[PDB]
Amino acid sequence: QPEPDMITIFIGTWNMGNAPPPKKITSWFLSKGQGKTRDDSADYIPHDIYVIGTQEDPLSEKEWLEILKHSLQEITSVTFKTVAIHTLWNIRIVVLAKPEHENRISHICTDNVKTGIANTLGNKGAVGVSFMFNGTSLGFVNSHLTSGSEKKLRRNQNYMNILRFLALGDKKLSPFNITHRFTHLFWFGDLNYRVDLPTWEAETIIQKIKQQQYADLLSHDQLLTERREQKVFLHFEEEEITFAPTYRFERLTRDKYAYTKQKATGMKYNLPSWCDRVLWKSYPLVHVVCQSYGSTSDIMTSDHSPVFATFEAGVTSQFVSKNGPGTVDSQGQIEFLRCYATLKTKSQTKFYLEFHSSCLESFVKSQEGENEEGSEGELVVKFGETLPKLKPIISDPEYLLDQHILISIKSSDSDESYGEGCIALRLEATETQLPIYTPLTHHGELTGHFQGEIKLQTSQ
Ligand SMILES: Fc1ccc(CNC[C@H]2CCCO2)cc1
Repeated sequence: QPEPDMITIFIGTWNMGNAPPPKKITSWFLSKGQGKTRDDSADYIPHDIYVIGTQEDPLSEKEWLEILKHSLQEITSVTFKTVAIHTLWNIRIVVLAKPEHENRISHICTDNVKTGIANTLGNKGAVGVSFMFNGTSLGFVNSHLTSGSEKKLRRNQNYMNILRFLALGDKKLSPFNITHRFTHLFWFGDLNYRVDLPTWEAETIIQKIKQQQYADLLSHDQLLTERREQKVFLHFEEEEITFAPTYRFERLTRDKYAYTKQKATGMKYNLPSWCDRVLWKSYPLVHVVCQSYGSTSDIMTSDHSPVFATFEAGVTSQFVSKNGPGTVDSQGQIEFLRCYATLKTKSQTKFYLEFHSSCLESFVKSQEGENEEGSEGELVVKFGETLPKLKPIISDPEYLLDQHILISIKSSDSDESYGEGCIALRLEATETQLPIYTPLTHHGELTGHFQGEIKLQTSQ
């Protein structure tokens, strides 16, 4: 029975509005409704992994697991195994996998982050799950961010707190936050970003939605504009939106958007918005393709509609050779040549690098670099040909060309990371000096760049 090199992953996000679901929710898991939908000829083909994020979920874990599992069994005639379930308040994540995957899945982690302070602490935040699927690390985050059209900057702050403080994946990757710990990271939820148009335009917006004319609405979507200005979700992807706004509906129909201010809304308007979103970030040159992104039309218990997204994702096998794991393979080496970091910092500490990768027995610390001043005010840290030669555990190019090197640049004075990035070993050539590049971030914001050349020796 061969190991897969690609799996499909279902991501769902649904703010249930504190109401029990209707008796049939299969359209969600089939990616049917509006937007980029799944072909009918695939309806009986199970996804490998289903990740369900809810917000304002009124059900017990047991109640929701029975609904989810019975839904999937009806669609696929497969009884899924529960990988993980984690709930913070009314925010929940469930991961289900085909039974054949049970022994491929290990290192299962869960965590949550509560956002805000005092007044603003007690219902918003995120839950997440991570695990290994054979040689591939997968992370999933369901967040319920701050509500309200005038609170986009709080949502952005909620995002940074979640990526800083959510503790998932390999704890040995100490300089790295969740935006660098996984081959594939999916971040979804009720992100609560709104269409920023004047209140007076509510009926105009409704008109546009009825005509399926979303362009002048998407151009005011706060998540798209904040991303374009690099204020949030830096280096994440989102599929183009081709479905109607998923909030705020009158319950029990989808014919009406309920936008006007009421005591129940704190006297706030809720113009039609794409609150409910799925984004992802995968390591460079790893296969990931969105094959659906849309909303259901027939699940109407909540003031939100469910949102689905599905993905092809590249995965790798748990590689064994006669040498590694348990030793190095001296037919392999990674040389970083003529490298330099460009940093936005004003500090004048010396810096060193750490190289982290599951192709190494343990992380590798460099010598300190040589600081120079850039012509436009920047710090340039030069490493020369001084960098340690990295000794991978396995030299076979079928393994090594699929790996990645995480890089942290750290202050000698504080040992704190000033920037994190990732280099793919999926090179055009071996035994050849080739350019490499990564942006560097810290707490998910841009702090600099790392560039230079690499020379990769494999056993071929
Ligand atoms: F749904 C799931 C999926 C995975 C698991 C954990 N399986 C661990 C692997 C390694 C050791 C033997 O199986 C439980 C439930």
